[PDB]
Amino acid sequence: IRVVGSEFVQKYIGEGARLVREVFQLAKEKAPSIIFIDELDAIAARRTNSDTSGDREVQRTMMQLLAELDGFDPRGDVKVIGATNRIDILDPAILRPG
Amino acid sequence: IRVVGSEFVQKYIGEGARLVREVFQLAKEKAPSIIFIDELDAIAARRTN
Amino acid sequence: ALNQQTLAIVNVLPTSKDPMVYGFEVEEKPEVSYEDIGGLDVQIEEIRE
Repeated sequence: IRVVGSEFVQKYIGEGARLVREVFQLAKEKAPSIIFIDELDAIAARRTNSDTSGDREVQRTMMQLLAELDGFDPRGDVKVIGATNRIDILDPAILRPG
Repeated sequence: IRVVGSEFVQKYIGEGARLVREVFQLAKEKAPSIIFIDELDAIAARRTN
Repeated sequence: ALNQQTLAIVNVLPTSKDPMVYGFEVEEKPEVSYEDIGGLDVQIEEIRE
């Protein structure tokens, strides 16, 4: 699974939700898989609450992301792999052990 | 309710306090409530004058 | 729930029944126990106090 997290958030706010829920559903059926998500630097740091166009979109898409990732893997079925350029600039959210 | 101590302080500041305010509210609404607040040495430091 | 032609509340949907929460992680009733680290038995008794 190849998708970029720059595409996760998209123009005019609340575009959108479907990409976040589809990636994980899609994975569960294609399993064994092997979802790569893929670089997170502005989509899974922290937010202001809120400057409202930026901040809301980014917060929403994070909440939707974390719930799904938590729920299909206590055990393997779909293994999750990923990558990041820097874990310095990103704030705890996915750096939580859940 | 979890506060990670790494989200504490910037180099000019205000969000660090804001999330303290936030969890304080979440705690009152959901009484009784326990706020685990790790890690108390990045928000506390010596007294000076 | 409203009727949109007249803009009036006709019927009322349940209170809550909406996921997603602010100030995560938020966990009502963990099932994680105090036995998960043993041999620090007298320290569980003190935080209980």
